[PDB]
Order: sequence, then structure tokens, then C-alpha cells
Amino acid sequence: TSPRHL
Amino acid sequence: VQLQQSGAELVQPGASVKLSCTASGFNIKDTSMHWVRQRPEQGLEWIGRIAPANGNTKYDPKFQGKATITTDTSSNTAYLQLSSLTSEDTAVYYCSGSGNYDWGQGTTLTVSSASTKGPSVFPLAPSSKSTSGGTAALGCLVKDYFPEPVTVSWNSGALTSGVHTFPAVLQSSGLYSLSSVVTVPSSSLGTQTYICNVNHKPSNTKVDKRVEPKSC
Amino acid sequence: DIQMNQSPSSLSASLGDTITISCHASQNINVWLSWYQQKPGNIPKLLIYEASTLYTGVPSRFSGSGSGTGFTLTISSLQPEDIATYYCQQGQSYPWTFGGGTKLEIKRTTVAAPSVFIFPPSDEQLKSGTASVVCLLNNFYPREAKVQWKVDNALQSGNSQESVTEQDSKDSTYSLSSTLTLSKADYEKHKVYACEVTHQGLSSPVTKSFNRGEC
Repeated sequence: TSPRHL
Repeated sequence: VQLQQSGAELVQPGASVKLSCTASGFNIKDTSMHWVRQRPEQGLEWIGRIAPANGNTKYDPKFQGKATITTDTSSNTAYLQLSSLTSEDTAVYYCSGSGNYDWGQGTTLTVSSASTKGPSVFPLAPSSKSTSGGTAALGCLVKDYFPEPVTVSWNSGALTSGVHTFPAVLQSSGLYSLSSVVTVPSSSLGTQTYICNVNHKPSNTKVDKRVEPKSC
Repeated sequence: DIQMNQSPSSLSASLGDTITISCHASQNINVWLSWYQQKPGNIPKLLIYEASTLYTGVPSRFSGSGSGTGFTLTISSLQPEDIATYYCQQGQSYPWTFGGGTKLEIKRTTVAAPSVFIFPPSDEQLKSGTASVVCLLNNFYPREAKVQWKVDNALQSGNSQESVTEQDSKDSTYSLSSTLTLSKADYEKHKVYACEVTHQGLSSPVTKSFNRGEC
């Protein structure tokens, strides 16, 4: 899974 | 940790550009790279992203097909390619990574048939009269350039308090102009030297100009 | 896709107040919602992610909360450093979508008078054929200001442009710079150049003038 914000 | 993005581009309508952003502080293969843009005086539009260790890609429907995102893992950079550039696509394109990293500095793309022109930097000399409070205004006038971003700093980023750089105005000639002023103690007009650092990447114009009280 | 309805689009409030920006989602996004702050004028910086998890370095006066489809960014003790536009961003599914944005302005209680300066054109510019004078109005609080040019008591109209900064992050004021552009021939034919500025904080219009050839 990858991060969900910049 | 910081990202540097390519200089502000000028390109003709219907053409294609390839914007880049390099990473220094982390590995490209170690996170996802995202592109977002911001039209002048508008909100934020998410363009797409490329997965770490390429890796699949995802895009936004309005950029589907007209935008491709790729990475050069050896160079530790990321790219955004846009085609069929219309006058709607002139914006500031940000590049950033998933996680707590900062965003890219930003690349301003301008889609226009006009030609690049470099600016001329003029001094706004503080007047000989020294009014109350011990304050005196001095500045730089940046005139006749295209396309936009001209970035102005004072003393290479040292001088910050009292600095006002105004938004650019559009002259009848099709060339932009903006001013940058700073309030300063009158007792230091001859002692402290004040430099304004003007950058204009599309024309490769890098100028530092000293403002100095005119001698009479 | 998932649309983020951010509200209000613009909000003005006095110093020290408490502020709530809300962001409604078209679908359920669990807690995968973030907040960003964009001061004028630099890059957007992350304030809060995962609806409520603060980011290291963000002042404690920012707080976030919400789940599912309802979210709220709370700004207690409103400080002038909070002049910026705020966006909510969801990351539950692709394509990621931002909110419309929220322009936050400080409602300063006291009127501030502008300091007026005038600048003659540089002799370096007079070699090019044009001569542009500049009138500075910095640090005043009401945005409404009026600038008029008089070249030898002749009201100049149509040949000047103006620009205004955003709210200063220190005293919550504005700044204005007006550029009057003349040809070199026109500049050398007249002596007196004035800048008459009317304003709510002045009680009487002020005029900074200069004659060409003083220095």
C-alpha cells in the first residue's frame, strides 16, 4: 500500500 | 529533502512539453510521484501519479491520453509530458512525492504564440528627503518581459522584512512588468548595500542590481 | 470520481477568533483526507493528514477531525500568519480530488493609513525612450484606495496600471504600486509630477510630488 497524501 | 523543477517554459499552442523534477533527499524508486497544477487564480487540479519502481500509472480523466508521467530512476528524476497544449493549459505544475515530503518549487508553463523577451531592471532610488520614523522606500522596477515568472529576492534571501513584490501587470505591448519595494532605515542608505536578485528562466536572465541613493 | 465540496469559498474573521472550514465528500472516504495551506505566494504545504494527524511543524492552533463524508479544519486563535487559501484533498481512491479552496482574510479592526512614496524614472531608463514613474502605497487596511496622477496639473488617465499585494502576514495590511508610463519626449517637456492618494485613513488626500531636474 502507498501513502494517500502529498 | 527538496525537489527542484525545470524552469518556466514558453511553448506554442498545440505543441508538447516535458517537465521534470529531480529529488535530493530521498529515492525516486522508494515512493510515488504525483503531479498537480494550478491555473492562475484557481484551485488545485490533480493530474496523476506514477507508482514506485515503475510500476503502473494513474491519471485524471481530463488529462487522460494528453498526459504521460514517467521516471528516470537512474537520474532520480520524474517527468510529465503534455500534448496538444491549449491556452487552458497554462498553469503552475507542481511535482511532489507521496509522504511527508515538501512539494516541488513549481514550473510555470505558458502556452502562447508570443516570443520570449528578457526584462530590464531599473532602480527605484530612495529620495533625498528623509521623512519621519526613520523610514525610506527603495525598490526595483522589472519591465518588458514575457512570459511570466520573474522571481525577485533581496540580498539573496537575507532581506525579507518589509519586502513587497507586487503582482505583475500586463502592458498594452503584450509584455509584463512588476515592482518590488522594501522599507529601510534612512541612516543606513549609504552604509548598507541593497541588491535585488532578478531571475527570468525562460529568457535565461539572471541579474542582481544594486539600488543606491542618487548622488547630487 | 469523488468530489470534495469545500465551504466556505471565502471567509473573513477578526484576529483571535476560531475558524471552521468544512469539506463534504460525495462518497465515503473513511479518514483519507488531508489539508493544505498556501500562503501568498508560495507552494502548498501540508497541514493535516488522515483527517486529524497533525504534521510536525504545524502550529497547535490547527486541528482536524471527521470521517466518512464530513470533515472540518479548525483554526483556533486566528493569527495574521494564517492568511492563505486552504484546500482539502482526499486519497481514498483515484483520481485524487481537491476541494474548491477557502480564501481566509483577516478582518483588521483599525484603519491603517498608507505611507506614500514617489520615484522618478532612472536615467538608465531614459536612454530607451520611455520614462515610468512609480507611486508606492504600502501598509494600509481598507483595500479601497484611489490614485490620481497630475503631470503639470494635468490629470493623467489611461496610461497607468496598478497592482495590490495580498494581506501582509504581519500587520494584516495591503500594499499598492502604481506605474505611470510616459515617453521620454513627454517626460522632458513637463516639470511637476504628483501622486494624489485619497484614502479612508487620511482625512485629507495626500500628494507626493517631485520636479524633474531637482537632483
